[PDB]
Amino acid sequence: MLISQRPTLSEDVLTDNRSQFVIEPLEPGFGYTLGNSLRRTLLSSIPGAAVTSIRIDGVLHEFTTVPGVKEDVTEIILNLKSLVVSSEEDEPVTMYLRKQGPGEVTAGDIVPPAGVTVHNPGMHIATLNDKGKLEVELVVERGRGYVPAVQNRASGAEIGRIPVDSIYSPVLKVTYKVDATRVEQRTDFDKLILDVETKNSISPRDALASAGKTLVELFGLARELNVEAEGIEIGPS
Amino acid sequence: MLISQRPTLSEDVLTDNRSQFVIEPLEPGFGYTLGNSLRRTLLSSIPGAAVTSIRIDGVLHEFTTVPGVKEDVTEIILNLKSLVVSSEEDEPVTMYLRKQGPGEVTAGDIVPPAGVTVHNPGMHIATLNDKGKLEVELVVERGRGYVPAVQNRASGAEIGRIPVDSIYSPVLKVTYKVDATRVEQRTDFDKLILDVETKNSISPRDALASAGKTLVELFGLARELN
Amino acid sequence: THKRRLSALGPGGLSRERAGLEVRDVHPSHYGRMCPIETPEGPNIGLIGSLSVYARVNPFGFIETPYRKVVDGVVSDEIVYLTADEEDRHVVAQANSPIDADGRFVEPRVLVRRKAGEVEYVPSSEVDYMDVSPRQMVSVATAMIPFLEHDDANRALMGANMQRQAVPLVRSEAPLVGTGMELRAAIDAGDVVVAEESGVIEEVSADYITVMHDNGTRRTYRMRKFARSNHGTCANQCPIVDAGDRVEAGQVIADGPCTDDGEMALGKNLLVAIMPWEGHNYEDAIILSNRLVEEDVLTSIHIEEHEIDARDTKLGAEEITRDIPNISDEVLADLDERGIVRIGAEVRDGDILVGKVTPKGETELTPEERLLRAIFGEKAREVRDTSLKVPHGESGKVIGIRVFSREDEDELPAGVNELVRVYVAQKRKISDGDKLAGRHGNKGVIGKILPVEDMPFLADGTPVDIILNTHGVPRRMNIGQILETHLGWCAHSGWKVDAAKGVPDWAARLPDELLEAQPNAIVSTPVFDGAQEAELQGLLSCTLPNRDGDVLVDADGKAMLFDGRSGEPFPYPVTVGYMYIMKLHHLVDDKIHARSTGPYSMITQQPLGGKAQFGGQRFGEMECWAMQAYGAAYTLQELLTIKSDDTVGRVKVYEAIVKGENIPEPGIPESFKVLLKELQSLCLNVE
Amino acid sequence: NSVPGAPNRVSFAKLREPLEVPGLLDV
Amino acid sequence: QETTRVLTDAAINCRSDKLNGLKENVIIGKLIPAGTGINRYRNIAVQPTEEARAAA
Amino acid sequence: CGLPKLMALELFKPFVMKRLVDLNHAQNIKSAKRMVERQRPQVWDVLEEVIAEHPVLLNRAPTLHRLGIQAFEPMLVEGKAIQLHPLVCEAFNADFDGDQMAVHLPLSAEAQAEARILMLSSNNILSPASGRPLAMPRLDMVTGLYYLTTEVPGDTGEYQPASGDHPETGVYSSPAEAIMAADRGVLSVRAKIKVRLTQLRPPVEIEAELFGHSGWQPGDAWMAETTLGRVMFNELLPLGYPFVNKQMHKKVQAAIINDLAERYPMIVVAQTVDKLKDAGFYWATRSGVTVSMADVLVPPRKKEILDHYEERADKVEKQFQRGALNHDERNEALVEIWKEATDEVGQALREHYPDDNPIITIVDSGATGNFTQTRTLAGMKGLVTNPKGEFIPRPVKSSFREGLTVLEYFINTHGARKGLADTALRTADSGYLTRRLVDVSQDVIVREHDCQTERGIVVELAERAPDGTLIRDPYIETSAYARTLGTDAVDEAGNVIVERGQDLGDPEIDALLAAGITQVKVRSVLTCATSTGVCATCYGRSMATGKLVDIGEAVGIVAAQSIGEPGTQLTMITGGLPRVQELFEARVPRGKAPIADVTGRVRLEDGERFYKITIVPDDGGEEVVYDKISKRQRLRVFKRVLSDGDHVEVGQQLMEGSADPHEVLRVQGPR
Amino acid sequence: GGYDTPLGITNPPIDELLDRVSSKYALVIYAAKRARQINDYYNQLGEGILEYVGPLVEPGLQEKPLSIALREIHADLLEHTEG
Ligand SMILES: [Mg+2]
Ligand SMILES: [Zn+2]
Repeated sequence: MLISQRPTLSEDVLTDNRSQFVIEPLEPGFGYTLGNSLRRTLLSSIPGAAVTSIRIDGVLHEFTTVPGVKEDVTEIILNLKSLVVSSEEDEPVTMYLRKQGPGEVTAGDIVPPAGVTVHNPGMHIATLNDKGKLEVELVVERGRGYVPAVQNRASGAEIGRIPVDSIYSPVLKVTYKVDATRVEQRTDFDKLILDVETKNSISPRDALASAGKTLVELFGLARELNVEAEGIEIGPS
Repeated sequence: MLISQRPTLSEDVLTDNRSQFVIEPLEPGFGYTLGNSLRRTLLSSIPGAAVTSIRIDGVLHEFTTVPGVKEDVTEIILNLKSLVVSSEEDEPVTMYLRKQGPGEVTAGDIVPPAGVTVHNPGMHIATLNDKGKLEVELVVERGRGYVPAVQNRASGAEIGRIPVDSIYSPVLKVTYKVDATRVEQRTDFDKLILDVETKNSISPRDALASAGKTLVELFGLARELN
Repeated sequence: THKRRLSALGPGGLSRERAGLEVRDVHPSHYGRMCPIETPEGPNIGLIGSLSVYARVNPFGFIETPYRKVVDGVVSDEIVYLTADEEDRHVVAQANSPIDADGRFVEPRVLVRRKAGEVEYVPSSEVDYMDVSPRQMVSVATAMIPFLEHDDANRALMGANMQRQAVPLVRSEAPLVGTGMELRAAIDAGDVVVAEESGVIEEVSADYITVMHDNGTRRTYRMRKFARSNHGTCANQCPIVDAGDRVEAGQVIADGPCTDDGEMALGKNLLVAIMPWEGHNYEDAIILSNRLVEEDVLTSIHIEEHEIDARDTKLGAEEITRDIPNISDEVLADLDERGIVRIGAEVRDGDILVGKVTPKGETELTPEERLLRAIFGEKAREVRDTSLKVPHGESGKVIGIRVFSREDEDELPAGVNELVRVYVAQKRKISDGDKLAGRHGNKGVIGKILPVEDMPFLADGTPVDIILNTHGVPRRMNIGQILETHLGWCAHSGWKVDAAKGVPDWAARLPDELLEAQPNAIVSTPVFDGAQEAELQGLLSCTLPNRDGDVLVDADGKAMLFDGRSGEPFPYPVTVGYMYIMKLHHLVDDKIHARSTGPYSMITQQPLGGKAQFGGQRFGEMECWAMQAYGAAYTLQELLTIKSDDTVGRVKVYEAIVKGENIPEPGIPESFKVLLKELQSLCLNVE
Repeated sequence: NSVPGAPNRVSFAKLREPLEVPGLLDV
Repeated sequence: QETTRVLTDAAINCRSDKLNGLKENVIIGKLIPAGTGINRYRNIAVQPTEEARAAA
Repeated sequence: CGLPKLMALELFKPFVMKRLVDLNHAQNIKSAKRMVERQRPQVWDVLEEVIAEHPVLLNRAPTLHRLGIQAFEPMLVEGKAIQLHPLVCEAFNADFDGDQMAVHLPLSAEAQAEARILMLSSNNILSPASGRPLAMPRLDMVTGLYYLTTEVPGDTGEYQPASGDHPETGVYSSPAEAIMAADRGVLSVRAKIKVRLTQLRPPVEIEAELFGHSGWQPGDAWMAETTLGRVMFNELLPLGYPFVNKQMHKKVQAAIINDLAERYPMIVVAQTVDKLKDAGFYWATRSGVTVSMADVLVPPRKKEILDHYEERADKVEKQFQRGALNHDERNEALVEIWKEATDEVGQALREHYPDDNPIITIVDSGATGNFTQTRTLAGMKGLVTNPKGEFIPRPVKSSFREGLTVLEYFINTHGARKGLADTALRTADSGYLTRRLVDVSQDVIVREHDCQTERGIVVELAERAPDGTLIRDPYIETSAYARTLGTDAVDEAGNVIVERGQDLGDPEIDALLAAGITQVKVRSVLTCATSTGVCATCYGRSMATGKLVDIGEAVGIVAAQSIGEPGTQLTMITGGLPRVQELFEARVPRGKAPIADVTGRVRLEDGERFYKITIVPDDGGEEVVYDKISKRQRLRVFKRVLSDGDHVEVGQQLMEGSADPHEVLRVQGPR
Repeated sequence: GGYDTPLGITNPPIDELLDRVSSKYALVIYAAKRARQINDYYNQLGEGILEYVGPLVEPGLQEKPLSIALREIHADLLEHTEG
């Protein structure tokens, strides 16, 4: 068959990592068969690294107290989950963060080992009051989607280690809705409007193409059942 | 931690015209959306063939009776709107139905041309007595979806031609269910089990292949074009 | 139910505006004679009613009602027909009273109805009459509602009044759950061909059935095919017997418009969910599936009749011929050589049906038109052109042409040479704006027709057909539409009450052969003696599996639906079932009207009214108060002068719109200058 | 009931009735 | 209300009208004296400011 | 609003007939007319050009108030039904069970300006009668937002903290992380969590202690212990609006839209109301509100309640059959017993139901309906009226879920038909009253800005207590809100707290109540001093716009429509719509109660089986004598009760009933 | 302040238009008279030149002159005097 039109993906660029896409005109109703899949594969299928578990010295009995700093542990934890970091060792690689004296600790005080990198060195984490040295140990690893707090099944090797939630997705918030453009000449077509916000590791344009690749490699499992079957063809550029 | 292994598709054949497909392993929360994106393309955009318009010898319109038969013409329209016929060429071809004498005009009396075929010789169309003669030709076209009866005024046909609604869709019923394992040490996956049943025109794996082809054609537009 | 109607207005009776509140109410003597439920809804409540089922009219004109007389506490069978006078002299028991096998009441005290209408509780020796049945107080149309006693009386009134407005579909499937009044309201209404004497079917065809009786002679029944009803609907009539069958006297031999196998079938059985879905079924609107358009579930046939007549005028005679004054040769393609169209020609809005041309005598042309005739060389053609064209907004095929002529001795009135009628068929689908309704007074127009892919489907992949709203169920007090939603699921799939160790406690008072039932079985709940609330809960716990072992509906009656549009399941279960819905005769194609400029009236030059003419919508008094309260002076002045009455402003506005200029200032309305003349003709010096 | 070619439609009626429905067009 | 007995004692008194309510301006086809129909609102003169007529 | 393309092609015929000759599609006007009447395929591309930004008036009969005519812009929709917006249906009082509406086309430039500015649908949100928002969410949107913003204790992924061996595990870095968690199976939307919001403005109590001097929230972080659903609700509300954190009833949403209409501009409220309807439909379809017969729970002890009250009724009937009490007395005793039985089974049904039942969530969220109908669904129908109007002493003890019997249904039909006949006659009577009210008051229009009178009425405005500082009067928002001061308010030597000429909104009323003054002289239209019509400052704030009234508003017609519109919901010495008809026609009532003419002492005398009342003054003078007052008219309580040995005021009422306005005008003057 | 981008009929917003006039009736007559001036320009332009000036803002392709009038009012390009 033949589509007798052509959809076009045309990006409209908002703020630096908040682009908005439109796809028009799709024959009815194809906004919903591809928009929900595009949102889910944007959210749960792009690889990336994040922090899994941290340990702070001298924190065992009361998990909301750090001696010397302002924030309790339930704030230093969620100041570390929003730490964008890309890694290359597909295995847990640890980092350290040690700082003495009064002053405001940022994310650039961390020492990255070989391979990992922190994409925002100007992110404040704690404010050391006076003469209190903070010593944190982080664990960075790769994955996808958001996988919650995996429990400490080491059971004795990790005394004060606490596990945190993992935001592995480079994208953060994707929403979609469809419309009904040109009901008479184009005869009641659709218009899918994506709205993808990323963290600053990759662009929202590069994060749309990776999910397109993982989806065209996913419906090709069904297309490789009978190659010369007749479906709707689009046409070249 | 990423499971670096690709999902594989496997197939169980239950009867001749329905089957199940197991796709595993997927990401947690991705079974339902994948199964629904396959169902919504299967149930709407699989091309097939159906009869577009018929013409009987003694009648002028749709709202009359043929002398000798038991059903009126609109009942023969509603009985012909359930034929399953798989064509092979682009042009509208014609098939014929000639019967004379008492008996039961079924769908196994249609003589088709070269390229097309009828897939149910047990469908009942009409019933005749000794004074009845049924002589009717049918026009078999190729398309997809569902399109209502193209008007006679919006065509060049004469008084005799009767436009019939067309349902070009071979698939009958599509469903799924997932097996969300999700063990509590965060090695989770899904397992999608599609269930496709078609109307004897195409096999289920020939119905899934065209849906996969349509989705590969469309989701490639969101690739490095932009 | 247009017969058996008892109307109070008319000649010699009371009026519609001079009628008080006393005659409209239900007197307590209406029990068994007039139905309290069925009555019209407008300004006629109480003035029009209908007879009961068992009522009967006295030789004097009073209304009788049967009763079973009971002697010494023992109910006999001597059925007496009482009138309303001597009903009060005795006392009358209740029909659902525990008679124990001889006539004796089980309990020593019976419910009873006393003289003034009081509802006493009297011991079982003063009782001297009993009702012959329940549902005795109720009419013919009201007795076809399953689960009547769970609906409020306003909604039961609307359900009885919306059953006589349904259209005849092209397939007419019998109801899956009904009362016992379907089979008797079809063979007595007369729209079903009934075999007269017991014979054996010799020859059947779609026009005629010749049966051969046991004693010699035959009989041929002629079916009426595609006859026009009084209201435009179809009157198709098909046989249901084959060419070798043995029939008996009284047996139904051919179905009618709304019948299936001899019993009434006004609508179809449709899978219904009671979830509110995305605001398309918002405040009584109904959304459908696209399966009902693809498979012609709610398709009807409508037949219109157009009539023209060639008369003798004062200047000659009007002639019906193909020779029409100045017109194209393209608009004469379907007309034959003698005027009228060909049978089978598809017409549309504006096409000529009967070519009729009337002599005009004389008028003199403008100089511009007389120049335009001399350039192209065309004659004056003094005869007019008054053809018969189809009205605005209609189309369809042409079934039949009936032509009466003076030259063939037909009976026509004085000075009518020819009279031709043309019938136009039209196969209407279902569309958004059409009005569907259930049996229980629920109704509502179609607001959306979803494709079959995005529609909440079950675990089988079977999508639902309609989606009704939740918020219309509890506040209208017609939850019987839930109960037939439940039983309609059971009758779809069939039950099997497993009495392998004993009959269970809920089914102790069920009859036999309801302990199990094959799928798609038709059941019947009578009106005031039907399925109890404690037996639907029993039949819902055995609801036999579809194709695989898979119970789709649990004991509560609710199912787990997927989402057709997003894919993931709905988080809570949803009541599904099979409801019987009917397509009412309030279609969109008969209601839509528009007017730019049409015919104007005679004395005052305001536009006409109604869709038969063109007609404009009336901008009355309260709309003027609303526009004055807004402060919009100019829109009010435009609606009241240059759109109705300003006779030189009307064509000036049209010229200014076409040439693209500004709308001029309004003048004086030509309905005000009529008032000055009718005041000066009353001898009043209005200056 | 008492109509020869009727479809067999089962009833939930717990009572029996002595008098059947009359000839509805006798008014 | 009571069109006969109002019309017959308006005529004896030779009573005149001035058309100041918004029920008689509705009848005679004039502009009602409320909203955009009063003088201070419908006698607005509109002209381009000069800078703009100036800049055009 | 959608429009059918056939109706819009026939409606806009000269405009398309001009535009397809400006474009070279037809030679002249005659071929253009033929091309339109034949519906050639080129004209649908021209109709979308000539239809854009050309508003149409939509109207639905009957046009009760002035909001029954509203202008919309059109957009071509396939089909033959007008697509109405689901929020204006409250203003039209339209339901979608087969109603029809009329479409008018304004032609000139003045009428197009009046449709675009004066009568647009998104310029009229509030009502001119009361000021409440009429385009507020309703039946489905209310239960959608109620399922969204409620809080379920013990839900999935709650705020745990059980620290000592593992951390809290209820915190979230942002609402984006909470949405990603809820896309897995870990979080419910109605579960209490602790998000960290960086884009929503905190409430005044939290922003005061967190920032204080400048508590702005475009980018500053604060932790909030809420649900996820209240965050997804508050993202719909505007950026500067404080965080709410409440369960959205209908009264809460009325308060929110009223505050948005007071403080924010008119184009913000319309977009906010649209976002609220979108989220309301999307969560009403996920709310899981279905009706089955397994959800209609019967009370498990209905039988013993009905047995106990049946025993009491049996004792009353035995006393009647013995001969102790007569006919009407046993009628009244049965009525009292079964009323108590009805209310007791109502309490049992109310306490039996779970709080998340689908039948009880629709009532409790204020979506639709009330409780009494639910009490007639499961439970007891109660007493049923007569055709006469009295009560049947039987009563109906079945419910509409158990099903009624034959006799109870036949009894119920009496009231069920009398109500329908009364509804028809009542909506016949109300239009006559609206017509007379429009006709008497059409020349009351606003004429100038200020007449500078100093007369004014006084307002009751929150009477003392018993010690007790000052509790509010219940009806302040209808008598004291949206007025203007005639005098400067002054506290106890104080200062001028609220000066002359202010709008008397909410903060001024709260300041007057804090200052301890319980009476305010208010400028009004009864004391306006212009020649023809009223003035702007004497009238006050127009309730529809929210600001001062303009100088051309026909406020008499708005005042007549505001009284004439809700007259259909007035069921009923008289109490219903005949009482309003009696007051506005200034007739003498049938239950005419005498009033005093002067202060003094009342001699109450009985006599020849009616009454006698003679008031003797304290000045003194000629006594006042009222002879014949029938025994059905009982005397009148204020202060024991009236009888003899009594001091009378000037215009004190002497019997109960209704004092005629002519006597109180003659005695106590116009004020 | 900051609301959204308005679409269709409601652009320019009626709140930022009522900062220019006294009440909403003067806006009606203001926009009506300005649209009648633009419509008188578009006709006496297909003949000799005349004095009715406008539009002062660059219009769209097919823009009704009432919306052009409202965009001229919103950008403070006209003046008016009440009678
Ligand atoms: Mg309605
Ligand atoms: Zn004043």
